Amino acid sequence: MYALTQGRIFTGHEFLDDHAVVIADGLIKSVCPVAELPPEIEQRSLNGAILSPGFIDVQLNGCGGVQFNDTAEAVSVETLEIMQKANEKSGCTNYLPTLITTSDELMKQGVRVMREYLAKHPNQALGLHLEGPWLNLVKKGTHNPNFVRKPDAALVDFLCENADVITKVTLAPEMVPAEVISKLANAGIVVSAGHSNATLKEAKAGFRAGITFATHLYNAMPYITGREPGLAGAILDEADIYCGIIADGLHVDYANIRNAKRLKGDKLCLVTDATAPAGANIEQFIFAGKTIYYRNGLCVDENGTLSGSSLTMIEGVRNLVEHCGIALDEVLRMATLYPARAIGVEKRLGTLAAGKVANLTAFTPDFKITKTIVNGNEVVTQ
Amino acid sequence: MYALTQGRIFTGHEFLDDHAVVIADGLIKSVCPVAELPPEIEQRSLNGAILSPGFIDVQLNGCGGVQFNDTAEAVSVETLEIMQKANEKSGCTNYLPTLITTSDELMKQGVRVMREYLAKHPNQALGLHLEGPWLNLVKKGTHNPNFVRKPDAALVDFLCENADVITKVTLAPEMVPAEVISKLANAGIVVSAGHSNATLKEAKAGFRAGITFATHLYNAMPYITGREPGLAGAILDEADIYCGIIADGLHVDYANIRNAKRLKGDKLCLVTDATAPAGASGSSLTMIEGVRNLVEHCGIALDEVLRMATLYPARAIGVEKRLGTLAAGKVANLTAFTPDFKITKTIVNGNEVVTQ
Ligand SMILES: [Zn+2]
Ligand SMILES: [Zn+2]
Repeated sequence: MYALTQGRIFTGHEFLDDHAVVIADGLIKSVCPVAELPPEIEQRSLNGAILSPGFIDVQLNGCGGVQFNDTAEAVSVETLEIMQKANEKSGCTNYLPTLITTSDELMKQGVRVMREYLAKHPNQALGLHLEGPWLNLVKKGTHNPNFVRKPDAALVDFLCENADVITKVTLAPEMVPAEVISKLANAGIVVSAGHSNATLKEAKAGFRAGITFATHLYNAMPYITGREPGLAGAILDEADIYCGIIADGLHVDYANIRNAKRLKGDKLCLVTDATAPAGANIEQFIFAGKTIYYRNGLCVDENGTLSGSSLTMIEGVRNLVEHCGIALDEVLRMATLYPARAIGVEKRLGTLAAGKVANLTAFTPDFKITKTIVNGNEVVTQ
Repeated sequence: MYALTQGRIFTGHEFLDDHAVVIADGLIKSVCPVAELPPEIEQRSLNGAILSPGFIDVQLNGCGGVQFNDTAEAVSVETLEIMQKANEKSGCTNYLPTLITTSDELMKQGVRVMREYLAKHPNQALGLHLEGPWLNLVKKGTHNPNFVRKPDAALVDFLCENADVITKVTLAPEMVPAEVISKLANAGIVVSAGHSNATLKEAKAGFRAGITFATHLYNAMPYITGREPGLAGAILDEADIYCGIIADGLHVDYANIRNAKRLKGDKLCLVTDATAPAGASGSSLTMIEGVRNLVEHCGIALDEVLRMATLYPARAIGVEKRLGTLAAGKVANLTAFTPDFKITKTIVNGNEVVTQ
């Protein structure tokens, strides 16, 4: 047992000064004023850094130089181990390894690997985020067009049967029967609308069937016209729909993010949707059979096509703060509480409270990580 | 003088249930509890209708079978008079006749005609709304590409010289020098961005040069995309920018209007952008219809909807000192309607011109 002290603490609901967070047995024992601590308890100074719950990234394809995609060799427990350690250096203690449209074979392999990972590393990579393959070719992005396909009943049932390791599935509502959505949803899986060219009507039909989330707002969605709001327009006007947004300033112009935050309120979650180069130092990487060069801090292919993100959660936090006029506290919620409630793990992860898992991170005013704690153990010290 | 009583009174800032409005000498003399009314003044019952400042439509090309466009015969004081009477029936007491991109000659005639109308009719058609010709062909909509053109010193100066009868000018910011925008604005003209394919950056440059309004949001503008906000995204993100929106459920999906109202706050104005058919594609919206649509389909409170049709447009074009609210000294232009949005009474300069 020990307690973090001497620094601003963000519980997820407010900032506390002259307070302490007592951690013991991998959980947060309590939050109290530094005054109510028995002098003999081990005290670890924050050195004036802001303490926050660990960041939760609900959409991440890869980082730390690797990717949980494409090959059978990549889709492995070690990739998840490498990805986890990379995120931690960025204050991200939890994430959803995201596997994009590929073969049923690789999909089934992902499930086994995730399950294998869960049996070794607790409260870290929470579960699978299957992005695809039931998408719309027109908004396929970088996905392999050969794997974009209609949903097979058997594959659908397979997913429901394995909902215990599948946190979320992104599909194009106008490309799937309502039943599939309702099926996956009733199985306990978060169904999100994305890589879709759905009209407003199709989007709303997608929500009524059970979709409760939207993947990277504005990206791989119809443009917004006066007469046809499209899926993005629809997500904006639907109060209860949660949605992620990539805040690197490249995928979404900051004005669009500010507009989205005003309309989404407490339903907008920060995501990185990052790839291999994030939290690493590589020149390029392969994906969907294409070479994505990491040229000038940008992931672009030979055509000049922006083909990926290298954002990290602290960076996203920093950008939302200084470029989008969102106060730090609300931004912190966008990286913890909100995504936690969006995937249903707020019972134990989105905030700093008694009984919650001891996953935290600390950073200085200039947004530099100084600490990352996982299951009570300090894994990052800078 | 007379007093309007027995009905809900919306001043522009609040509803009053047991009050009255006294009209005299074409002005609103006072708003007071019915029990404070001078016993001598004639009392006229609203019969339970809702009384409100007269609607102000800042973008109208035609109505009542006529149009203030195209021909030298149409751009006339008579057309303006016909449009006014037709507007009065749908609760609209003020409007900006809108002349779309055409020749310099027709523009000059429009200006002359507006001045002659003004010397004869006060507090009615307020001033000219010149939509074009400095537009972007990509977003010319129904505008004649042959007349869409760049601004030349001569035209610019003529408009500035006639700022007093020209209320607004719609232009594509990315198609004109910043100096042209500032020239118009400094002359007192409301410069509005419209029929533009402007990027967010070009839109912002326009605002800094003096643009303070945007014509029919979402229409004849770049479609919004994550990486390309365009003029529309910029307007939504710019708090000080006023803008009109067509609420017929056809030009703009109601969902976009809701997203728009939430981001624009008190800067969103209801407009019809109506044409000939309105009175008796294109728009045939009337202001009272737009009010009904906004309330029943956009989840906006009636009082806020009523402001979108009076106070806001009034402030957008700088006539709030005499119009837009039911308060002492303001011009007596009002309209009354039943809860189901049927006009029962319209008053202009204190005179009841509509009785139903
Ligand atoms: Zn995607
Ligand atoms: Zn127009």
